Amino acid sequence: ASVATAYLTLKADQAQLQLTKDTLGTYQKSFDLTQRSYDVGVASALDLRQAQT
Amino acid sequence: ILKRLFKEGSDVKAGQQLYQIDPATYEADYQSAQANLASTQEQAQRYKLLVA
Repeated sequence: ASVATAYLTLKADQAQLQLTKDTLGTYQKSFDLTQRSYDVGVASALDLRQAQT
Repeated sequence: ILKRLFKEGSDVKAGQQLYQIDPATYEADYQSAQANLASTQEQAQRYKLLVA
């Protein structure tokens, strides 16, 4: 029972790791667009600091 | 009329100005239009450079 629960938590936690890597990708793309709109001048620096947080 | 500009009885080219009616209440509409043009060029330029 303990080896089975360890393997199931290992598979589920590396799936969780993959989904957090994908959310990191989407947040990085959103900060890339906010830094792009900050250079041009549409977005103020408050939206840039919110995307950076 | 602020000023008469043509020499009377002289030959006139097509497009030459003749008078100067008071431009007071009309320069204040040109500034009101030019200000909104200077603000709405920025929307078009920012978004044209940013849609890419």
